[PDB]
Amino acid sequence: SVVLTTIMNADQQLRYPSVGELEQIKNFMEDSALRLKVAKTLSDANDRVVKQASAGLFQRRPDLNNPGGNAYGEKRLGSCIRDLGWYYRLITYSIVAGNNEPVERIGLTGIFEMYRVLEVPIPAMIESMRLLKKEALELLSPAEAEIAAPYFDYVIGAMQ
Amino acid sequence: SRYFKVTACIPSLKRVRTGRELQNTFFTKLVPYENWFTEQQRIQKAGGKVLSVKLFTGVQGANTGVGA
Amino acid sequence: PADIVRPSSEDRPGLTLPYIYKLSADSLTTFKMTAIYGADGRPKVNLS
Amino acid sequence: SIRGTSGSTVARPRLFRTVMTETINGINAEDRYPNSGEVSQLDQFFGD
Amino acid sequence: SVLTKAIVNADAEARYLSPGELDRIKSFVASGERRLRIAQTLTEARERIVKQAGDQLFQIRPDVVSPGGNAYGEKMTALCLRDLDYYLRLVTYGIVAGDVTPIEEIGIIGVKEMYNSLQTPIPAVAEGVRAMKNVATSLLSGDDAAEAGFYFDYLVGAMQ
Amino acid sequence: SVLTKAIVNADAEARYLSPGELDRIKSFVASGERRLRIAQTLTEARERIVKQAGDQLFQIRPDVVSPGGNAYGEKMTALCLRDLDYYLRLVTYGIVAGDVTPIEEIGIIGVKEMYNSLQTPIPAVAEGVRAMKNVATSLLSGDDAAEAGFYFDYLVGAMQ
Amino acid sequence: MQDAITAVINNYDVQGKYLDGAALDKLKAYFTTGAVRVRAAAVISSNATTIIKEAAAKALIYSDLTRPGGNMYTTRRYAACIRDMDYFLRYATYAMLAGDPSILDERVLNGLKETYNSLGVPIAATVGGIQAMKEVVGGLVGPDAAKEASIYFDYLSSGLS
Amino acid sequence: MQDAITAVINNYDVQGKYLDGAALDKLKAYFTTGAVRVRAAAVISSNATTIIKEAAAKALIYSDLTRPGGNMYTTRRYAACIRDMDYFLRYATYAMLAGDPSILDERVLNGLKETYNSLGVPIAATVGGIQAMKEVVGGLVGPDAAKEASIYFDYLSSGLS
Amino acid sequence: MQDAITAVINNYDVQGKYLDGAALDKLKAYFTTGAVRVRAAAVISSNATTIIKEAAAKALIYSDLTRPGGNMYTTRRYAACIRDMDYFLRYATYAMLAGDPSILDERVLNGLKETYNSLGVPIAATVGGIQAMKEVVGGLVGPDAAKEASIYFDYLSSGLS
Amino acid sequence: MQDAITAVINNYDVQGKYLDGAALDKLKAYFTTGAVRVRAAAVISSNATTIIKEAAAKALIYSDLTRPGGNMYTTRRYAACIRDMDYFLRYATYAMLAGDPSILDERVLNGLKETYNSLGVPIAATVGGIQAMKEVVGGLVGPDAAKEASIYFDYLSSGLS
Amino acid sequence: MQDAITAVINNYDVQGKYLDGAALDKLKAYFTTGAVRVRAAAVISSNATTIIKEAAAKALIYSDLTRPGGNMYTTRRYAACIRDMDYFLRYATYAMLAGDPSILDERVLNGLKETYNSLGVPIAATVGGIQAMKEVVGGLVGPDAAKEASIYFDYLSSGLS
Amino acid sequence: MQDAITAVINNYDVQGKYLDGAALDKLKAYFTTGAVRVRAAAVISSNATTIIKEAAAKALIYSDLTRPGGNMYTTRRYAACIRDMDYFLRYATYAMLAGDPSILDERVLNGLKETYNSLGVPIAATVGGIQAMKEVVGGLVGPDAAKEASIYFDYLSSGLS
Ligand SMILES: *[C@H](C)[C@H]1/C(=C/c2[nH]c(/C=C3N=C(/C=C4\NC(=O)C(CC)=C4C)C(C)=C\3CCC(=O)O)c(CCC(=O)O)c2C)NC(=O)[C@@H]1C
Ligand SMILES: *[C@H](C)[C@H]1/C(=C/c2[nH]c(/C=C3N=C(/C=C4\NC(=O)C(CC)=C4C)C(C)=C\3CCC(=O)O)c(CCC(=O)O)c2C)NC(=O)[C@@H]1C
Ligand SMILES: *[C@H](C)[C@H]1/C(=C/c2[nH]c(/C=C3N=C(/C=C4\NC(=O)C(CC)=C4C)C(C)=C\3CCC(=O)O)c(CCC(=O)O)c2C)NC(=O)[C@@H]1C
Ligand SMILES: *[C@H](C)[C@H]1/C(=C/c2[nH]c(/C=C3N=C(/C=C4\NC(=O)C(CC)=C4C)C(C)=C\3CCC(=O)O)c(CCC(=O)O)c2C)NC(=O)[C@@H]1C
Ligand SMILES: *[C@H](C)[C@H]1/C(=C/c2[nH]c(/C=C3N=C(/C=C4\NC(=O)C(CC)=C4C)C(C)=C\3CCC(=O)O)c(CCC(=O)O)c2C)NC(=O)[C@@H]1C
Ligand SMILES: *[C@H](C)[C@H]1/C(=C/c2[nH]c(/C=C3N=C(/C=C4\NC(=O)C(CC)=C4C)C(C)=C\3CCC(=O)O)c(CCC(=O)O)c2C)NC(=O)[C@@H]1C
Ligand SMILES: *[C@H](C)[C@H]1/C(=C/c2[nH]c(/C=C3N=C(/C=C4\NC(=O)C(CC)=C4C)C(C)=C\3CCC(=O)O)c(CCC(=O)O)c2C)NC(=O)[C@@H]1C
Ligand SMILES: *[C@H](C)[C@H]1/C(=C/c2[nH]c(/C=C3N=C(/C=C4\NC(=O)C(CC)=C4C)C(C)=C\3CCC(=O)O)c(CCC(=O)O)c2C)NC(=O)[C@@H]1C
Ligand SMILES: *[C@H](C)[C@H]1/C(=C/c2[nH]c(/C=C3N=C(/C=C4\NC(=O)C(CC)=C4C)C(C)=C\3CCC(=O)O)c(CCC(=O)O)c2C)NC(=O)[C@@H]1C
Ligand SMILES: CCC1=C(C)/C(=C/C2=NC(=C\c3[nH]c(/C=C4\NC(=O)[C@H](C)[C@H]4CC)c(C)c3CCC(=O)O)/C(CCC(=O)O)=C2C)NC1=O
Repeated sequence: SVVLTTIMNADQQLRYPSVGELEQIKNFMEDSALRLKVAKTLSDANDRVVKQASAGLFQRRPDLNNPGGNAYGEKRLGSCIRDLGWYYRLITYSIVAGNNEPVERIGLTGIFEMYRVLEVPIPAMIESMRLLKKEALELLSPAEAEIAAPYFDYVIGAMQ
Repeated sequence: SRYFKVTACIPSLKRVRTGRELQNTFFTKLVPYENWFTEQQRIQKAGGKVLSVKLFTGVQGANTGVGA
Repeated sequence: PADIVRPSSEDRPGLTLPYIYKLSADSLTTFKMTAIYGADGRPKVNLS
Repeated sequence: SIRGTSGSTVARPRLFRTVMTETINGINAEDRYPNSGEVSQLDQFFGD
Repeated sequence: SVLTKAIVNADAEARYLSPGELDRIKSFVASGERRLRIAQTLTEARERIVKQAGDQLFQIRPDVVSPGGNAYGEKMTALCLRDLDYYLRLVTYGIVAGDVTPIEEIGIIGVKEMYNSLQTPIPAVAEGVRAMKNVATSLLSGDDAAEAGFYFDYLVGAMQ
Repeated sequence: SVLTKAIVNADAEARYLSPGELDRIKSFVASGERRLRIAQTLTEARERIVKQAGDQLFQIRPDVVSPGGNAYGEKMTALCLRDLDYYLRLVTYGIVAGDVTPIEEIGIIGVKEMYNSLQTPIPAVAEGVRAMKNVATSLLSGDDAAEAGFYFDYLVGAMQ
Repeated sequence: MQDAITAVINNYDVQGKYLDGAALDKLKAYFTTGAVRVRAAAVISSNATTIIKEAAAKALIYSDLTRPGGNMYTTRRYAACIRDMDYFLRYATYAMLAGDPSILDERVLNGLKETYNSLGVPIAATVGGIQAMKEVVGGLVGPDAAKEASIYFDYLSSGLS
Repeated sequence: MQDAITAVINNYDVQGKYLDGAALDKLKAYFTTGAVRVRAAAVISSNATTIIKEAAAKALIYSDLTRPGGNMYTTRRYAACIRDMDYFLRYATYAMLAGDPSILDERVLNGLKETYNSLGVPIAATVGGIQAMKEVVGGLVGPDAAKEASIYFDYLSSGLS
Repeated sequence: MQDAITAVINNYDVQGKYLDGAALDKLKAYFTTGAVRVRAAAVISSNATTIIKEAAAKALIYSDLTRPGGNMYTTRRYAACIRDMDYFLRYATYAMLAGDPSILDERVLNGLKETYNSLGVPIAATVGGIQAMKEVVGGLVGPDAAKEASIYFDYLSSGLS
Repeated sequence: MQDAITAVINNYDVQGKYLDGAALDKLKAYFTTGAVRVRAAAVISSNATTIIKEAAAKALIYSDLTRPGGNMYTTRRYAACIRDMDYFLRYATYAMLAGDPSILDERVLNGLKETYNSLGVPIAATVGGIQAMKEVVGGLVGPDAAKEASIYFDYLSSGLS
Repeated sequence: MQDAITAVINNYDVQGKYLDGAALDKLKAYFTTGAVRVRAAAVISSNATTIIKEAAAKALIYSDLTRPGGNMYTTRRYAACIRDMDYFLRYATYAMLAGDPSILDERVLNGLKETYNSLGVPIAATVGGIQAMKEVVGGLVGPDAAKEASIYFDYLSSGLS
Repeated sequence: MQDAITAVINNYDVQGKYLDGAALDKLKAYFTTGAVRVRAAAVISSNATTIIKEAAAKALIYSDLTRPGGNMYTTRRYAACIRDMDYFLRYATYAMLAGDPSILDERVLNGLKETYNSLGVPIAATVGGIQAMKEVVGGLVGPDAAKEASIYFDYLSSGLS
């Protein structure tokens, strides 16, 4: 969260929060009333956005559901869709949070190391998160799209 | 002049270091009084916990003999 | 296996190194001491 | 642009290891001369 | 400034600007017009604020303007008023910057050593800054008064 | 010994055993039979080599068998012969061990403090070791005597 | 460590549930009051030294603790105790801002009780100083954040005792 | 490192003057150009990797730099590129978020010529690579925000050469 | 630590005895199996990642450990568990080549049970993963060194449990 | 650093060539002389202190260097001179083992002449000592490796002088 | 400056000693190789421009040094680099004739490195050119003076590096 | 020194490119403002002495500078100070004409700080005089070239201070 990030710097430098830091801590809460329904709409699509994203990514990269593919089979497809649901949940947790904290601390710091022994294509995950970012804004208005696009940009900016 | 004898564990949760990280995740070492505060703060900042602290070296009276 | 990220502070930039670049180096001889066991002790000890 | 310089150097980056450089660098890191068991390594390496 | 504190913070981790940082930068650029207007309003009334604050300070702490006082004499009083004007200028710089970064480097680090060398009462200087805060808040609307006063309390706390 | 140093170096390097590093292991397991034969050929004459090194040492250093020396007296002369037998046992240990590590850890670290507290000539002990080397080289074959002299001269350099 | 938002996030992530009505209610309950937390934190930061002064004056100093023989004898021990006082106040302010005592449980209480026992520090005197700080802070901040600061002050005092 | 806001304050502080009309005009201009910068920063992000790949194909690859002898002949020399780059992005995305050269002179472009001279690394090639990314980012970002990104990229290339 | 040769040499050094018939037979018994240990170590080194993948798939994956509330949940903990798996495999290879679990006691098992208890790691799950690695290694190495490999994995499992 | 094999392989890589007959014949020449260098290095390592022994006794001591006003006067300077002389012997051993002077140039020769000029060390005396150990090493190693050892000592002496 | 004979004469004059057997042996060692140095110096003096041309062709030209952005680009910088190359060749000839690098220390290397750092010249490329002249001169002179010529080029390269 | 046109030509030549649309737009950007710069330069040249007189009257004279103990005391120092003012004005005019502060960096500010510190000249007073001259020049030239004139005076002041 924003408060967690600010208190981290303050405790690291051994000092109280700053005069420009409380201005940001207060501005993080005043838009919380608007942002609460923003993730709520994305929250109430959770088993639909990823379901329609499966056909959007597996049709694009057809080698993920082929004999030489990592997601070959019904139960192997299920794991990929469950991963998409996990990342959607984490990105919603971050959009109801502020800074990168919920995604980066839980399911972002070491995805390369997880896949190091797991064999799941990072360049395919890039297009998966791109698709998720593209299929989740349309439920929102452009006013909410401005408050949604950067929050989705971080996944495909970090894994890269 | 006195060294606290303590034991503690400190997990690194942001880098996943990949070589000989077992001697750096649980230790007992004599630490001086003048450096004990800054050393003990590091464990709490990293996220580990101190298991025990023992004064060892000196007496709790202090006064003369504190300097070193 | 990722890029070795060297984290920096607020005064200087943080850096990144390709893993293969340091994989073709002289491979970093290091010295480590194994002696926390118990100090007062119990384990295998010996002088190592 | 550029108001100060620390100068350049002649750097020799490493491209690959190939056992001989690794053994010599491991010996140099301790600064001790080749070991008795280290001696036979060069022997069978030159024999190969 | 907030831009300095945000960009360099996302440079110590070797990443682009976080989606959590593609915010309050935005709030700062939104409130930039208000900050500039407040700074201009304070700058226009710099002489009145300094004069009245020095008046209040010399009534509250008459010992400094006594024979055994650090600021005894017409030119010693002129130097005290010049220091008050300096701190008003630093406060305007902080207001425009949106952070106390510039005023910290310009007139806070080492101020204890400087004033101890000159043998000046730091609590007296703090009370002078408080008087300047009161006079400045008397000339502004409530929101802008709070916005400038918060930096004023930063100066008061730092000189301590 | 050889295995210990190889594994220690590899673990300090934070990698598996190098293909070159295993080569010393293969060479050791190849030459183990020959080194065991040489070890038994040395052990079959422990008292005879100590004897002949005794004549060589006493004839080369009447200092040690002088009234001011430490060998004056049959008791301390017997003690010196026991020390020579100790060092022959140490060198045969090193010969079987392939690395000088047992020799280093038994009899050269603190040997200076040893013989200084005992008030004994380090050069005299080195001369005795060299005479032992000469007798052993006469007792073995030249090719294996090269490695045996390598161990003996490492000991001679260590006690110096 | 955690605040209200992070506590809700990981407390839901442990069983993998999306943010529901109760979760959004908890988040709204946090966001509706944190501005008073911001004002209280600013006031506390501006008046930190005075708070430690009055807490020491009404709870520690003028006593046998500061007399020869107490723990607060010698300027070294005096400075150490006042530094501890400052640390307690700052971590209490952090806990009040965060709306969660995990910060106190990690960076405050961890390795402090047995350390005070080994050093001979008076736990009762430390608790009294903590309550003096809480009284002064409640006097300064006002009704808006008085209970918010007092709950975490009581958390620290109960953790010490 | 300095932005426009800090640069104006630093320039007006050494001569000890309050912020006058000219300073308020410069700050006003930056504040008015404060949204396209933020949008183009996010656009440069996400599409960063494809930008680097396209720039590499356009300038670096398909030349002597890939044949035997070049400074990108093998991989790990190729890998030092994409790296080397990702800087010149990253930085100058910082520049067109806190717009001033400053950062580009203090962190990236300072002794880089000395390091390249000591390591080989054709400076003309690495400047052509910079201009390729300038073209690709001008294409991706938009009509109006193509400029000032072109400004910072041109500053980087000119300073390096 | 000590190998077979170092252990026998130290055991004879403590008594101050020249190498005798029994020590010679022990040395010959170690020497006769020298080559097979080298071949097994080469095979495990060449196939190391595949052993970890198969052991993970057969022991820890597709369970509650990977789900929320599990120790191996989150990419940090998953990478930590697989890195520990690699640690166990590499040090088992070390012990098998050295012919002694002294290094296993010195550099692996020392404080490992207590640190896993402090961190909350499933010791039974780690034992199951170690046994999966033992099965995979015994399958790949063949009859020649299967039980030599498996004895040290059993040593690690018994030290953990 | 580099040796014969690494120098040859990089020299053909920089061109982009397969290792042809001339390169294989140079590796022929290096490999056929291998065991002689190994035994020479073993002899040097075993007799290192005595080589310095006779070298100092024949070139440095019993002169104006050790008397007051000399450079090697006082125990500190004597120990430093012998440590330097050992440094030269060990690095000559490394160069002889590698079959290349790159290590000597990289880690000994650079900064050496400038440091000795800074501290007032007699370079002529140092060259004399190096020639002393060259003669002693030629006496010890014998016909097999005498020239191969002496070439690197001559290289060091020529680089210093 | 000083040659071998003047160096020996100064080393004996500083001690105030008449010439002895060692000094006579050193002078005789220089005398026995006098003619080969003269022949080699005549060869380089006759073929001066061809050596520079081949060295530039082998190490410098047809690269990024002679292209835009290179340090050798433009006629002025090309002339400067060739004149520096000629200086190095001539002083190498002087040093080879005199049998002592003291002239190279006094008149070339002193401050050359810091001048090149100020001017931005690539020291690595300069070292490459110096070595290229080294092999060209070694090919021209023949086995008789190849090593004697090569030692001073190596001295210049090590001094620059 | 370099101007707008030569700067564009050089920064295209060092990268070896031809004149593209960006450089062309830069050059017409300079060309469009040619008349304003020359008119302002003519006005400044015609009013050179009056500007210095008014700036000195506003910032330097009638103070402690011209009294004994001031640096501007004595006819020699007064003449030198007004000569320095003429220096700054003329070089600012050249920089305004050329549209580039490179002439200011090369021929005004290089070593000026250390020279003034050696001579004891008041740098703050010099910067105040430069700003007074800037104010007078901005008054004379008018809004047309006031900003372009002011940027180079500000560059001089920032370099000095
Ligand atoms: C994997 C099969 C299981 C598992 C493991 C797990 N381990 C950690 C953290 C650590 N593991 C180590 C290990 C070692 N230190 C040593 O010195 C050696 C031998 C040389 C070993 C094997 C240590 C010290 C740590 C702590 C420091 C660190 O994190 O690097 C974690 C992370 C715990 C946390 O989040 O703090 C995990 C998850 N988890 C499973 O589910 C498996 C049963
Ligand atoms: C007198 C010349 C100056 C002065 C002093 C002053 N002191 C106090 C209060 C205290 N002074 C101490 C002192 C010490 N504690 C130690 O351990 C030592 C070392 C032996 C010393 C010197 C302490 C502990 C106190 C606190 C009260 C207590 O003792 O319990 C005051 C009172 C301040 C107040 O706010 O009440 C004063 C005034 N004042 C002057 O003007 C002189 C310069
Ligand atoms: C003050 C109200 C009371 C008091 C205190 C006292 N403390 C010490 C010494 C230490 N106190 C700490 C404290 C902390 N470590 C932490 O991590 C935290 C929270 C982040 C705290 C509060 C530590 C580590 C030390 C020892 C190291 C050091 O002081 O640098 C002393 C000194 C004891 C001595 O003389 O040996 C004292 C006196 N004393 C009182 O009278 C009060 C009741
Ligand atoms: C790529 C388009 C070109 C190229 C480059 C190349 N670079 C290196 C090595 C390094 N490059 C850097 C660069 C930086 N460090 C910094 O801090 C910054 C600014 C923040 C920069 C730009 C450094 C320091 C190195 C050395 C250490 C490292 O690798 O990180 C190489 C490798 C050279 C080698 O093999 O030793 C290469 C190849 N090569 C090309 O062909 C392009 C023209
Ligand atoms: C889907 C777009 C891609 C894909 C995925 C895929 N994943 C798995 C298996 C697992 N994925 C995870 C992931 C996580 N654990 C975490 O803690 C987090 C952070 C929140 C993540 C993302 C895990 C743990 C597994 C293992 C099973 C388990 O969860 O227990 C598979 C199956 C691999 C297999 O060997 O069976 C697949 C296929 N595959 C594609 O092709 C897409 C690019
Ligand atoms: C005499 C009581 C003991 C003894 C001595 C002995 N010394 C040498 C040779 C040298 N001694 C020195 C000493 C020093 N150099 C210094 O700078 C200092 C500090 C002031 C000292 C003490 C040196 C330099 C030499 C070498 C010769 C020289 O000076 O040029 C010898 C000769 C050894 C030999 O020839 O091999 C001896 C015998 N011998 C005894 O028995 C006494 C116990
Ligand atoms: C001995 C035969 C001659 C001699 C030498 C002498 N050297 C020093 C001091 C130093 N020598 C070194 C050398 C090295 N460091 C390295 O890393 C290497 C290559 C790997 C070398 C060759 C250094 C760095 C020093 C300075 C630091 C130190 O002393 O360790 C001294 C001491 C000078 C002094 O007193 O300050 C001496 C005397 N002197 C002679 O007369 C001989 C000809
Ligand atoms: C040529 C192989 C390399 C190269 C060289 C280069 N040098 C210069 C300029 C100068 N070189 C010198 C040299 C010397 N001064 C001395 O006293 C000696 C010892 C006899 C030498 C060798 C000097 C003084 C200059 C400066 C000349 C001046 O003032 O203009 C340049 C020109 C740099 C410029 O900016 O014009 C160049 C290019 N460049 C390469 O690429 C080669 C590796
Ligand atoms: C008087 C007989 C004539 C006259 C003089 C006049 N002078 C000024 C102003 C200044 N005169 C000086 C002089 C000096 N500075 C020095 O260091 C020395 C050497 C000792 C001298 C002589 C200076 C510095 C000034 C400037 C003002 C100042 O002193 O601060 C004026 C005023 C002009 C104006 O424009 O204000 C006048 C009138 N005028 C006559 O008609 C007489 C013939
Ligand atoms: C010695 C080890 C090694 C290799 C092999 C290597 C390869 C290598 N292949 C490249 C490109 C390329 N390589 C290929 C194609 C192929 N590549 C293959 O190994 C196949 C035979 C074939 C496809 C069937 C193509 C098409 C490109 C152009 C880049 C692109 O694909 O967009 C590049 C990028 C620069 C360039 O375009 O030349 C490198 C560095 N570098 C190394 O260090």
